[PDB]
Amino acid sequence: KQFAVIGLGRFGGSICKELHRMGHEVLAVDINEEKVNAYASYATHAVIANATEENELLSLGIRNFEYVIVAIGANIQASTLTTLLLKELDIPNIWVKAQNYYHHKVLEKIGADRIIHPEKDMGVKIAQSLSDENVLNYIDLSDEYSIVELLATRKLDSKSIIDLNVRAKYGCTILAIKHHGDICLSPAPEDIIREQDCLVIMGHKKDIKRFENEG
Amino acid sequence: KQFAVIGLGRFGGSICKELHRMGHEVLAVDINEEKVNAYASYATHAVIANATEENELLSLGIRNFEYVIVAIGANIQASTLTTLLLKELDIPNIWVKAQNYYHHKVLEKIGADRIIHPEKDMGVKIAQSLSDENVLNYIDLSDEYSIVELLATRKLDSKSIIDLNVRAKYGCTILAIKHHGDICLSPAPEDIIREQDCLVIMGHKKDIKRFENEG
Amino acid sequence: KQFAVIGLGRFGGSICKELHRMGHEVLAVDINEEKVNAYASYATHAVIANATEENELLSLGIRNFEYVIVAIGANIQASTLTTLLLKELDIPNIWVKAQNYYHHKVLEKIGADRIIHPEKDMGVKIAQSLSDENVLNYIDLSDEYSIVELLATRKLDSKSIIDLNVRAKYGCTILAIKHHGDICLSPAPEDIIREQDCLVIMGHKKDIKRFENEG
Amino acid sequence: TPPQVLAIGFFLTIIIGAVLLMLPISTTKPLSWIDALFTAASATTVTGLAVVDTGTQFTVFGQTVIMGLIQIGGLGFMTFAVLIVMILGKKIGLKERMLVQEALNQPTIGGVIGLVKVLFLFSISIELIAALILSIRLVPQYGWSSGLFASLFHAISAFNNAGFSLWPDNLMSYVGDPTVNLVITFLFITGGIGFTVLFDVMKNRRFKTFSLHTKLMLTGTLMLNAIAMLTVFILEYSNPGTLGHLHIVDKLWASYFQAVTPRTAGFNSLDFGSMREGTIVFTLLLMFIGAGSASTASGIKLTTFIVILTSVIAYLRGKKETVIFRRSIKYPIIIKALAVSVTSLFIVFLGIFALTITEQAPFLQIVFETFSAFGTVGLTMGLTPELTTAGKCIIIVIMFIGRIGPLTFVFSFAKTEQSNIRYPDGEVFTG
Amino acid sequence: TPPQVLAIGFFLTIIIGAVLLMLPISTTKPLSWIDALFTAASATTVTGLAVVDTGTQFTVFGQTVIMGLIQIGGLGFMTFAVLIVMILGKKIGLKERMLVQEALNQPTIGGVIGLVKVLFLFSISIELIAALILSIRLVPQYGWSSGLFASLFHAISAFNNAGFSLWPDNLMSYVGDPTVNLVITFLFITGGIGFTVLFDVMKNRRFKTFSLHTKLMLTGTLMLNAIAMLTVFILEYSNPGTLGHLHIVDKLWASYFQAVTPRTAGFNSLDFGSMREGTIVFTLLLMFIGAGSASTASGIKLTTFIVILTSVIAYLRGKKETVIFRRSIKYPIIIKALAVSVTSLFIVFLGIFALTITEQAPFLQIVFETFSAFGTVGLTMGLTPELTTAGKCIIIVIMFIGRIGPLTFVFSFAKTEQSNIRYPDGEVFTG
Ligand SMILES: Nc1ncnc2c1ncn2[C@@H]1O[C@H](COP(=O)(O)OP(=O)(O)OP(=O)(O)O)[C@@H](O)[C@H]1O
Ligand SMILES: Nc1ncnc2c1ncn2[C@@H]1O[C@H](COP(=O)(O)OP(=O)(O)OP(=O)(O)O)[C@@H](O)[C@H]1O
Ligand SMILES: Nc1ncnc2c1ncn2[C@@H]1O[C@H](COP(=O)(O)OP(=O)(O)OP(=O)(O)O)[C@@H](O)[C@H]1O
Ligand SMILES: [K+]
Ligand SMILES: [K+]
Ligand code: NA
Ligand code: NA
Repeated sequence: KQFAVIGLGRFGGSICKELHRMGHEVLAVDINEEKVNAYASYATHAVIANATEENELLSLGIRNFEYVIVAIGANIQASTLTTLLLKELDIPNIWVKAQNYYHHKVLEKIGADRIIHPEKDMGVKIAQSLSDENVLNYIDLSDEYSIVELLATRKLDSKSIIDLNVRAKYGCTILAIKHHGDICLSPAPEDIIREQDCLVIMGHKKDIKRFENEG
Repeated sequence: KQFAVIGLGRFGGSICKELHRMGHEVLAVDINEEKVNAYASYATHAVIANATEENELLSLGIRNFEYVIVAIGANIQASTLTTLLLKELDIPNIWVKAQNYYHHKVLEKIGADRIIHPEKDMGVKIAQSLSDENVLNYIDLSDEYSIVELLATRKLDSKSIIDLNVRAKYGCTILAIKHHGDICLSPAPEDIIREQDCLVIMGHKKDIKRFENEG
Repeated sequence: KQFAVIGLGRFGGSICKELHRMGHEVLAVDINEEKVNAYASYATHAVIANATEENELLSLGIRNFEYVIVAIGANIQASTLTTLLLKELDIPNIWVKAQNYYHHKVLEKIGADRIIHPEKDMGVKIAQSLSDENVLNYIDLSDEYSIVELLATRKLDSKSIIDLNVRAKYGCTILAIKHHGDICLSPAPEDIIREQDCLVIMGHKKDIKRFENEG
Repeated sequence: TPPQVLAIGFFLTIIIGAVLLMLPISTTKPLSWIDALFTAASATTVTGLAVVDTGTQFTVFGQTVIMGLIQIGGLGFMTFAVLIVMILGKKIGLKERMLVQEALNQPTIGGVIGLVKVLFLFSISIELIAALILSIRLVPQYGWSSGLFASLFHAISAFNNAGFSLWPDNLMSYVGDPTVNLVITFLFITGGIGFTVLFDVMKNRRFKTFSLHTKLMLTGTLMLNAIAMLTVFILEYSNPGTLGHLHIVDKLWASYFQAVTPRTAGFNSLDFGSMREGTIVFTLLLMFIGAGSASTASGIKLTTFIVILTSVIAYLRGKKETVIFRRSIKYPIIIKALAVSVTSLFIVFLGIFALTITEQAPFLQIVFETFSAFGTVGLTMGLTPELTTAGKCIIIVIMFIGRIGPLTFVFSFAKTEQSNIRYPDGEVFTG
Repeated sequence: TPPQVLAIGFFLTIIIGAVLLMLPISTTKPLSWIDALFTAASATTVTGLAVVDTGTQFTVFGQTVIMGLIQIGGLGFMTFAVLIVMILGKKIGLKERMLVQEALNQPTIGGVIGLVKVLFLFSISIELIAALILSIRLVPQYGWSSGLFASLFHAISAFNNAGFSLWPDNLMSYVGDPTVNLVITFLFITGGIGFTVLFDVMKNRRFKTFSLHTKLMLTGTLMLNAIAMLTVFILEYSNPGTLGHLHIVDKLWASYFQAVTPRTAGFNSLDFGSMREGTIVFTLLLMFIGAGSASTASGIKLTTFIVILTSVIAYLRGKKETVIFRRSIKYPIIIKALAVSVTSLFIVFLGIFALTITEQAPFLQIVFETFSAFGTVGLTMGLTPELTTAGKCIIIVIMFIGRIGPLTFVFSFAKTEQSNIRYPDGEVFTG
């Protein structure tokens, strides 16, 4: 797999550094000279180029990349023109970072395979942690079911798993308990719940909220 | 014929590409480096130069060109100083793209052989198509007579030329009828008028409008 | 005589071109690259330098010039700092172009040998020609006496010098009469005054105005 | 493509000239196919290297073909191409004007057609006058039939920086003659100073009005000939083979002649094979440098040598820019001079490397022959008649690239691809 | 002044070494003042040119002084200066750190004191190991008293790129020996690759993490030795004097050894005086290029040659910048490489010009001696014993400038005056 990342910002530069860490061939393209010099050591190849130009895009050998990530999310004109060129060049996978709702609609029309909202998705996840401080990290399996990594309270100290009627009353299944950097995978009844550490739970979205308030 | 086009914009770059397509020697002059690099392949010779400078203008051999087109229509100072230099250099034909009414008056004073308003002429032609959707393209022979390429309506379907009394009542002559990419030059009575395709007509400006409303 | 002109503007560039025409060694100094390239052929030596810097000023050999003209009249900080350096370097003659009344007072304090107001002096001379269209060019010998090059009117046609009682009544002396590109130096009585051509007169400032109104 | 027209057109004149010299009419003796090709190439490249003697091998018609190749090659292929089009009445287009810009090494197409009119009219005028001046000397010695032709041949040969001579001794019988020395040295000095330099002196009669290039050529040539005249006179004063059995007046003429002839005429008054090794070393640097960008000379030009030398001295003195005659020199001028000098040394190195493999000759003669062939000088130490069939083919390639220039030869087969992309800076220690 | 300290300090080691070699204790035979000065200069400049045989003229104490001058000269004057200050306990100041930056040709003073600790510890470690490996061969042939000293002398000589040998035949008796060939070639290849290159390989074990300079030296040396090995083997295969009366295994060893020894060790296994002229021409280039900016070699460096060559090819291909290994090269890097190459050729040209006036020798031997002396290689064709008193003084100047570098020698006596003024652009035709 050969990856090309166009636009070395906070979001684009993180993809370059992570893919280079995993041992992947990454082409880092940016119009800024200082950005390319900073990410020259964090990419297989770093080029100072304008992606809105077809002649400069063909000089990179961009047709040899299966995945191209257009991480420009503040210039709609630069973002939409780039993916119009890549779609014309028959790139199998174009992932674009969008800015707002209207930018999302343009990229969907001109054939962007996946459209990403990094700050919008994180802001929704952060606002869930602000509203309820008991949660630490959650993953939405669907619109009604989710896996929530809860934080243990003071009332849950010295409590066994069989004491908590999550399976019967709340209809939720405890998945894993982490104690002081040691994680217990699929605990069996019964285990004593320690102080304020991680507690992974799975259930309906409304059912987990009932467990937090009651227990 | 040797042509020089000064200013590679939307209007100037179109003259360079069209004259180069027809097989003409075109000199493309622009002050922008990126514009010259883009039109280097679409011109016989492309130079990065400032046309307001006499020394740079004489380095191009501009005295060897019969036609010079000054396609700068947003910088009045650059446009008027260029044609003042070319008039001083005794260029036989200087065609200048103007911006407004006052720019047109300056270029007429300093000796511009032909003054062009590309957006103003197109806006008048477009507004004729907006006002009456039956017309497609027209050419003004004079202030009272024009050739209008009409669009066939539903009431004109299955109608013969002799049925339409354009020659007698409206005083208009049908010139050519185009059917599905096939154009009939000077049709003879009588031909069946098909569905919504081109229909070229010639007559007085007020007489064609009567034909559209009545038929 | 070696002259240095600092600041190649409309006023400074005219001194460089005129002194170079007369056959003088002129050093043209300007902070603008384009100004120096334009006046490289009109000066013996043209240097791109900042005159407010003592190190750059000493690199020019500015101590070898008897006359230095600081023709900067829109930047008071650049103008006053330059002449402070030249006064410290013991330049015998520093001529500075001023901007307003307050700039004139600063340069007088820091030791400018001659202070020049080019636009202010021309505006006063132009306004004299606007107020009275009979005058063409005048030179103020003093605050009450001047030499005025008048323009002949229609009433002065076919008139002899002895007919005009300028010597007796007006107390003014006719100096020279120019007829169609031919100038008569110190005409003798009597000469016929032709149509609207030059007529040099000398007298009191109030006495010439009486001659214009009466004759 | 403008460099491709120059390479194709200049190579075709070698083939056309080789056929004409190989005809039985043009020669008195049978001539080899390689020797006919070498003589034709040595004429259109205007070098002067002769395997066979020009006077004996060729007839009067054969020497007339030599004069045609010298005149065509000396002024350039595209110089006469414009004249033919102008005579026929066809107007010069923009495409035809770009060829003249490339042939004359001009930066702009501004007033380049009018330069060809000036340089062609000046060439025929000064060769006709110099033939008349040489006629007062060559006619009482060789009659009217041969005296007039010898003056006409040598005026064209000297002005175009050829070095061809009809006599078996290349100007070795006129060491002390001021008539032959002054006229011939006036020809290749003015003919090699540059067509742009000559046009500037004609229109401007004051030195302060000259351009930077004109002031460099006038001052650079005067200083370079002064150093060369002192070097040859001092080194060869006690030499018994050359400059030893001569009067003090004759020593000054031969020292002056040998100071100016390596750039790039290739005439001689003393035998280069009997000179000391010290003078030959100085002559190789001398004939590695030519004269004039648009002239009849070759090699790296005098302005290329001055630009590189001043750029280094400015760096060694800590200066941030190259300044000659109180004028800054931009980066594109420096890199073009860098490309000319490096490519020329690479081709000369390959020529010396290829000749040592093939030819069994002393090393000093091999180096002297390669610098003379590449600079199109034509001075020999006694190697050109001794070259093998493979050795002559190497010199023909060297003379061809030397006359057309290393840059225009490479641009013929090097396609240019434009890329606006850039790369991050890398640090490499080049101490 | 940092270039002035290097020039003064490096010259004082010649004077100190000349006195020590001139003492009756250090020599078995009377020695001339010029020969003592030449031997001392050939050791601190680490060239290896010997008028007199090292084994016979000098005693064991005299050869110990040679090892001291080779070690001091090979690693640099300021390398041991920092060690003395560190041992005494005095801290290294900013002024003392700027001298190390100039001596090591570094662009920044970031981590330059720690580099000296690495390169000195690596030098003594690898010379001690290589002496032990050479001890298994030199001891059964020369006993314990001389076998241990011969291995210690040659390990220091080979690592520092000296070429000094105790035996009358400089490694000509070990043509087919894999023990002497592999160990010695491993020393000057690694000792000449660069101290910065070695430090990068030690701390980074993956090629993609190397810097641009390290990747240039590793790939450039491998490609240059491959071309040189093919050139020597093909050209000298049929030569009766060298590489003719040898087995196929022995031909591969001698071709490999002579491919790597001109940069810049100067050892040999075949006689260079009996080689063909074609191989000598290719070695002249070969030993005009050194290896490593901060190493024990001299001449123009391998990175200087690559930077200039790539800059020209980029110009010929129409590219607007010099790109090697997908990294752009800035203008200051190009102009520094331009100044090194032009100044080096000017000094070599003056050396050849001065030697031809003084020495009565074949021209090929004079050119070979000057390139060998300037690059501090030490290969001879049979001229160094035949040099006159004036000829030896020219070589000492050439060896001195070659080791210290042309740039640092000029910066000693060229005062730098800073001027911020600029000049209008001038157009000069450099075609
Ligand atoms: N046409 C272009 N071609 C290539 N790179 C570009 C182009 N236009 C902008 N960039 C670069 O893309 C990068 C990211 O774009 P930008 O900063 O506008 O978006 P952003 O949404 O604010 O970024 P982020 O949130 O990832 O920091 C910048 O480094 C910018 O220089
Ligand atoms: N002095 C000049 N000399 C040459 N070219 C110039 C000069 N000034 C402007 N140009 C170029 O002329 C071109 C057209 O001018 P400009 O964009 O100002 O006019 P416009 O009326 O907006 O153009 P258009 O409608 O054709 O797009 C531009 O590419 C601009 O860079
Ligand atoms: N510090 C400086 N050193 C040298 N030249 C300078 C400096 N500052 C300004 N100049 C140059 O001086 C010239 C004249 O100055 P400026 O244009 O500010 O004055 P001005 O009164 O408007 O000029 P003018 O009426 O003569 O046109 C300009 O070309 C400007 O670039
Ligand atoms: K010649
Ligand atoms: K050595
Ligand atoms: Na952001
Ligand atoms: Na003003």
